[PDB]
Amino acid sequence: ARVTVQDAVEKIGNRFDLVLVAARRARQMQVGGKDPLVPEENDKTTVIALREIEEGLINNQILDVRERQEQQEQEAAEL
Amino acid sequence: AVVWDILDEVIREHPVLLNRAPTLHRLGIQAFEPVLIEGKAIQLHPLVCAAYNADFDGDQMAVHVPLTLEAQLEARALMMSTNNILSPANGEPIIVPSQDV
Amino acid sequence: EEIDTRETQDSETLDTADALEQKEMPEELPLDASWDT
Amino acid sequence: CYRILGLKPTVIFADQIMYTGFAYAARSGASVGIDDMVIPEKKHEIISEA
Amino acid sequence: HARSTGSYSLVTQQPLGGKAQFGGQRFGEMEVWALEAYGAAYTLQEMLTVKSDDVNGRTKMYKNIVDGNHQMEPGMPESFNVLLKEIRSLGINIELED
Amino acid sequence: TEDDCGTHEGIMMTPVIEGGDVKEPLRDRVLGRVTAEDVLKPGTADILVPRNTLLHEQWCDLLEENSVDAVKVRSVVSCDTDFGVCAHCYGRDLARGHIINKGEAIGVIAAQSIGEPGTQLTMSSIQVKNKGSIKLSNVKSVVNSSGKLVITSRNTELKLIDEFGRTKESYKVPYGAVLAKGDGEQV
Amino acid sequence: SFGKETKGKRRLVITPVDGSDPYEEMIPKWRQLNVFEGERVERGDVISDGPEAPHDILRLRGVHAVTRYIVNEVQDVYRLQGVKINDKHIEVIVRQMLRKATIVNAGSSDFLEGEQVEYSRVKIANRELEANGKVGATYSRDLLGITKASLATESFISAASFQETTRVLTEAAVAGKRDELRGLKENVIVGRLIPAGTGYAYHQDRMRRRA
Ligand SMILES: [Mg+2]
Ligand SMILES: [Zn+2]
Repeated sequence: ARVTVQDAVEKIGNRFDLVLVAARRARQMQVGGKDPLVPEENDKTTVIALREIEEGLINNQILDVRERQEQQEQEAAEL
Repeated sequence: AVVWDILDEVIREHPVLLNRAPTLHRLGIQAFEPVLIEGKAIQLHPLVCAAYNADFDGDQMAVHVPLTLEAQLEARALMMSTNNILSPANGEPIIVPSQDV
Repeated sequence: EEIDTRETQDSETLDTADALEQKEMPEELPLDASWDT
Repeated sequence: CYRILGLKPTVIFADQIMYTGFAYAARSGASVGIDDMVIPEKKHEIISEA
Repeated sequence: HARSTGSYSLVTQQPLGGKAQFGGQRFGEMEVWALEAYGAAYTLQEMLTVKSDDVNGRTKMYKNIVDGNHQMEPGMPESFNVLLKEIRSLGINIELED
Repeated sequence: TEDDCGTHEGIMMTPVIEGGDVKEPLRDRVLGRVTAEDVLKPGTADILVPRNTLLHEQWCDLLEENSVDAVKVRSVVSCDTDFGVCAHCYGRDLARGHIINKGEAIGVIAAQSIGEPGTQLTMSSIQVKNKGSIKLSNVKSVVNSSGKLVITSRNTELKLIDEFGRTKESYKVPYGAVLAKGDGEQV
Repeated sequence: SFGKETKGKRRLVITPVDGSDPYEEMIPKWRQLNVFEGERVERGDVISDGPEAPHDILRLRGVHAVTRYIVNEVQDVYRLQGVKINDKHIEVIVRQMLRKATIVNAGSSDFLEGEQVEYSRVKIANRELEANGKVGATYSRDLLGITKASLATESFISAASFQETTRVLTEAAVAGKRDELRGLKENVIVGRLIPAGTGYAYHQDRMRRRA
């Protein structure tokens, strides 16, 4: 995360997909106003996203499922 | 005196790109984490000079700042010096010690 | 004023081997760099 | 080290190697003098024979 | 010498060169090749548009950075439009399709 | 732009040996490549290395133990992918150590790897050294009155092969040469 | 066999057992040959000693032989200076050199008699025709230098970037070409994401909305 991203690369399996997923999560945390799943210790959103990815708590499928659930809750509340 | 604290806060985890001309291979541009120093010269790690083909007798380097989150994550995950340990041409290590070490 | 111009102009067709064959130095560096790098 | 253990141990090992090498190179006091370029005593004989 | 923003050329709308003009550093073809070999597409795109001659992109990027939103909206470089006008001035019809 | 084209073609890799000196061992020529055929043990018909195996250091050590001499591997020249190549015909990413990922600009990498070191380039008898069997390749010979068999072929190759089966010295015996020792003997 | 002698050049005639006997070559009489009438030869014999051109190697032996020759020669040049370069890179350069192919007979394909075209198109057409029980065209590979091989690109923006701009622009205007912006340099010029690395996936999505 800070010095080496090898664990995140192993978790995802491709450096380019890792960059894309981490950028999506970091933008969710930064502008989207979400909350981190790991204890943020004076870290930027990019490093927090990388640490979440290397911990198994964030990947593309998880982001898709969370997005669909949030959309369903939003449309149920808009009723 | 508070803008210096702000500046030390904004560069905490924000890579910069160092480049030396001519760029013959892709190891001529690399990414580093900045440490603020007093003076006017850029300090370079002794183990990366061979990748830059650089020596300390008058050479100059250029520094670039990535702006968006994607660029910062590319700098950290692709162009960081701690990822570019092996040589893309032959696979041998390229951060090997030399001279005084 | 107008003056005659008939000097040959170098192009890309000059093969790589011919570049090393020639003893002379190129008018403009093909490489995107100055005369110090 | 890289082939057996991985990436991060290699980075730590390289940093430690650099620090130790610099420290002990400074401690050695290795210098250069004019008497270090010792010339063989047979040079003039060989040149005379040639 | 360092720069954040400054004055641009009138025709090409790109940063000037030299310390005396408070100019920027040139990012040539070989640096582009290095970025291509790394695979850093977003770094190269941001280097090509919002840092040199995407006139609206520069302003939007500056505003977003001040607002704390690190995201860009790239557009068309101005030098390509200049090239299109110059090729049209030769009597050749070149146009962007669809 | 692809994972695997499924082709079965490939080039044959042997150590680069000129004269009696070995310049490139087999380990340095197949490391990180993908085999196109099953590598059989020289003694028997038993499979040593299966199909489509990325030869890392462990497999190179295994090949060294069993004394294999020629291996067939996949190359990008004989790749069935159109408008690009596949990951298996390329092999290992030399800068990372694993297999190459899809979407990599390998042409620029190759051009830089060939061009960067270009700043450094400048602008009558057979004597064996190791005991072992002697193998003659493409030899046409006739017996001379002197009792020494002479050669009537240009394409004769002399190979020094030990009991294990590795060729260590390969010389070229010209036309009309006089051989002090006959084929099938031990020197 | 030795045919007509001293008739301008030493004519050497190779007679196949059941092939085209009248095939012959006008070998210069100054050249020192190493062949006789009583020697049966196979394609690849060194009739006269000397360095060999890679075109003959490609035509007679095949692609693998010329690839091996080029790789070995380049590595021989590089090893004298103690430089280590993997053989992958030379192989991709060679693959870029072997891009064209010449038709020897049109067959069922709509190709001409002897036009030089792209190899990928020919192989695609042949693999399509063979699946329908028809007959595909046969061809012969061509070998081009890098300077000649890089001048046969299908994009006038990219070509005008690094070739003579006037010639490329005139030819494109007369032909009326259309550029699809498919390569790296084309997307660099218009400030788009290159179809490689972190941008590669993006382009695929675009290609899903295009077709
Ligand atoms: Mg210097
Ligand atoms: Zn393939």
